[PDB]
Amino acid sequence: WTFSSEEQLARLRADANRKFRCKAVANGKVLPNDPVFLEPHEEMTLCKYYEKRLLEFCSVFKPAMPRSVVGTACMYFKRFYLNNSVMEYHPRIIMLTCAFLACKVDEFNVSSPQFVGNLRESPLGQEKALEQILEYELLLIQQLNFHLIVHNPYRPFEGFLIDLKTRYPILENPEILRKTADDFLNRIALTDAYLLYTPSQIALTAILSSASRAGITMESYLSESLMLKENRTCLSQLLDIMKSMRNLVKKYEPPRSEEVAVLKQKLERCHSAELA
Amino acid sequence: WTFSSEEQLARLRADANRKFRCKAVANGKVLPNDPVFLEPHEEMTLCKYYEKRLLEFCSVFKPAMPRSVVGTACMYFKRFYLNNSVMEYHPRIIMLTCAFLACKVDEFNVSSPQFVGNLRESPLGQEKALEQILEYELLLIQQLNFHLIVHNPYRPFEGFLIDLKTRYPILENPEILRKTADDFLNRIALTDAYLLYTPSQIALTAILSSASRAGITMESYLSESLMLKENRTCLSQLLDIMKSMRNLVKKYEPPRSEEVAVLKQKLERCHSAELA
Repeated sequence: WTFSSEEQLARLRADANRKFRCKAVANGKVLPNDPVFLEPHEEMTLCKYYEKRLLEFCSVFKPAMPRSVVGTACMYFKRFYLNNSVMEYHPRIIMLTCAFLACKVDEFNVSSPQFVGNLRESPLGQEKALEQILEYELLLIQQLNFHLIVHNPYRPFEGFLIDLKTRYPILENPEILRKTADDFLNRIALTDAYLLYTPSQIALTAILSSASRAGITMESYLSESLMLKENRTCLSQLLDIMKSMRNLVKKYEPPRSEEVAVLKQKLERCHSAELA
Repeated sequence: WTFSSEEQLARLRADANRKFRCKAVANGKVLPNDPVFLEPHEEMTLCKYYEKRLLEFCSVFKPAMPRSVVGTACMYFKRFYLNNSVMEYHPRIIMLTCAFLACKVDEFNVSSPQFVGNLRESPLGQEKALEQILEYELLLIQQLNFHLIVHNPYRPFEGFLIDLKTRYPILENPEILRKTADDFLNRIALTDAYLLYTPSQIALTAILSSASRAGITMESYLSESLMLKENRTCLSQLLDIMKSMRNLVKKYEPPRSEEVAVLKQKLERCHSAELA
C-alpha cells in the first residue's frame, strides 16, 4: 500500500537489515559486521531479481493466472521485505509463498498440488516446495499485518481504456494502446510505485504515457476524466505524479547478471553460518 | 473467547447450519431440506467427536506437545464451527489444520513434515494430509478473524497450585491435586466453558472442585486469593460460575458410539451430493 516517500521505504528496509545483523552478532555467531552479511543495497538487488523471477513463474503458470493474482503476489513480496531481511527468510520461498497466498486470497481456483506442479522439478522437489510454503504461510500473513486486501491498476486501467475509446472513437483501436500500456505497467510494477501511488493514478500513467509514446495526445482528456481522472484533485499533483512515476521507471536498474550469482552465493553463506 | 451465553453459541451454529442449507438448495442441488443435511444437533456430535479425536492426536504427538498448543488448537476448532457447517468444511481436516496453526502461532518448534508424521498412514497419505492443511490454513485464519491469540487455563492453574501449597503447606503434596484437577480440566475443555468463561476462573474451578472431590476444603482460600482469586470481584459471581461450569461438565454427553458412524456416513453424503 501507498507510503509517504521512497526514503521512508529505504529506512524500513534498513531497519530490517540492521535488526538482523545485531541479532546476528547476538550469539557471537558472527564477527560484529563480518563479510557474511548483505548490505540493504545487496538485499534489494536479490529482491528485484526474485520478483522478476516471480513474474516469469506467474506467466507460464497453468491454469492461466489472472493479472490481479500476479499483482497481488508482487505486493505481498514487496511489503514483506520492507520489514524482513533476506538473510532471515529466503526469497525463493517467500516469493512462492506470496504467489500461493495470492491465489488463495483472490479465490483463483488452483490447488496447491496444481500450484506446485508448475515448478520445474521432480515430484518430491515439488512436494518439498509445498511443505516450505506451509511453513511460511502464517508468517507471510503475519508480516502483512493480516491485511491481505490489495488493489491493482488492472481495474482502473480498463476503466480509462473504456473512457478513451469512447470519447475518441478514432482510438476505438486502442487495443494497440493496451499492449504498450501493458508493457509500461509491468515496468512500473518492478518499481516502488506500487507502495507509493494509487493503482488508479498508476493505470492512468500507463495509458497516457503509452499513447504519448505512440505520438498521440488528447489535449483535453484530463480536462475531462474517468472517476476524477481517478487521481489527485489538483491537476498539478496528477501531473507531477505521472512525471515522478515515469521517473521511477527511468532510474530503475535491473538485477545485475553477475552480482546476483555472487549475492545468491553470499545469501547461502548466511543460510549456513547457522543463523548468521 | 468468552461469549455472553450458551444460547448465543447455539444460535451462531444454527445460523451456520441454516446458511449452508439455503445456499445448498441454491442450485437445485438438493431437495429443499432433504434427508442429506445434518441438524445443528448432528453437527455438534461430530464436532465433539472430532475434538475428542484431536486430543488423542495431540497426546501421542512426537515431539511432546505443550498443554497450551493442544488447548489453542481446541479453541480454533470450536470457534471455527461457531460460524461454519461441518457439511462445508470437514472436521478431520479442520482439526488437523487447527493443530498445525496452533503449533505455529505458539512457536512450538515442529515442522510440517514432523507434524504430519504422527498420522497413521503411508508416506503419501501423510503428504496428502499436508497438502490439505495448506489448502485450509488461510481459511481457518480468516474464520478466526485474524485473532489467533488464545489464553489458556494452564498458566492460571499453576498459579493457584503455587498459591495453595504456599498458604497450606500440608498441601505441599498438591501434586495429587494436579492430576485430579487435570482430569477435571480435560473434561471441562470438552464443554463450551472455553468460549464462556475466563481461563482463570476456569483453572480455579479445576483446583477447587478437585481438592473438594478429594475431601479437602480451604474454608478461607477465597477470603484470600491469587490475583483477585483470578476471577469475579463479587465472590458470589465467582461461586455460581464455578457452579455453572461444574454443571456444564455434568450435563456433557459424549459423542455416541453409533450415531457418530451414521453421522460420519451422512457427512460424506454431502461431500458427494456435490456441494449439497
